Formats: sequence, C-alpha cells, structure tokens
Amino acid sequence: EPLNHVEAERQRREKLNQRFYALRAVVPNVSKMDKASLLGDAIAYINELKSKVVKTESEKLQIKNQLEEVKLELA
Amino acid sequence: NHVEAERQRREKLNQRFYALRAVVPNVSKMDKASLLGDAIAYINELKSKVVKTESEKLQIKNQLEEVKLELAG
DNA sequence: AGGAACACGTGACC
DNA sequence: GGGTCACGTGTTCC
Repeated sequence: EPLNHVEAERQRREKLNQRFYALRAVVPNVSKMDKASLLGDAIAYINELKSKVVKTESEKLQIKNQLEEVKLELA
Repeated sequence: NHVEAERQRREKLNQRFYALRAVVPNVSKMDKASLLGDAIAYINELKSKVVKTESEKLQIKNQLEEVKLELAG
C-alpha cells in the first residue's frame, strides 16, 4: 500500500483549507461563497489598502509644509 | 462536462493564485499555503500603517490650526 | 530512500 | 442539471 502519499496529500489539502478560512476572516464583504471568488476579492482588497497608505503618507507631508509656511509668516 | 467543466474551475483558480503573487511583495518561489499566510500577514501590516499614519496627520493638523490663530492676532 | 509540492480525472452532492 | 467540493493517483524535484 502506497499509503504515506495518500495521507501527505490529505494534510496539504487540510492546511490550505485552514488558510482559506483565515483569509475569509480578514477580508470584508465577500458574498459568492466560492474559493475563486474569495481570492478575487482578496486581490482587490489588497490593492485598495496600499493605495490608501500612499495617499495618507503623502497628505501628511503636504500639511507639514503648510505648518512650516505659516511659522515663517509668523515674524 | 464533466472532465472539461473541472478544467475550467481549476484554471479559474490557478489564474488567481498567480495574480496574488503579483500584488504581495517577496513571495516568489513559495508554497500555495505560505502564500495565503503571507497575504494575510500583509493585509494586517497594511491596515496597521493606515491607522498610524492617520494618527500622525491629525497631530499635525491640530498644530496647524494653533499657529493660524496666533497669526491672526 | 522517501518527503514535498503540483495538476489531473472521477465520484458525489446541490 | 450546471457548478462546486473532496479524493486518490501519477509525476517530478531534491
């Protein structure tokens, strides 16, 4: 019996399904319950988040300029 | 239908795994499972920075309004 | 030598 | 049904 190949395949399959559930717990608003749809919404969620990190760190630098401009106008 | 139908489902999935590698940094020759694990870790690092940066921004916006007030007096 | 990691066809469940 | 999941199998890489 080639059994240890059948069991090893069973653990891999289990580890991945464990990961899918953890993915479902952090990605907001998924409604088609299929696996392909899950990954699709995950990719979109990641793009949206890095896009926001870039806009916020930029807005912060920009407001740091106005503060510096007004200190200079002061005196 | 039925062999062909299964190839279409399998292909739809495999396309998406590869795209996942293209949006997360440093995950090139990894396992499918470790890939999903790091995607989760990266989503967590990403929200975390959004919160921290927005905190820093407010601290600076409060400071701006104070000097605006000193300027107009 | 055998563990790891992948894609495949087939049976079953809605 | 059409569409999805789980399973054992065949393969290749160290």
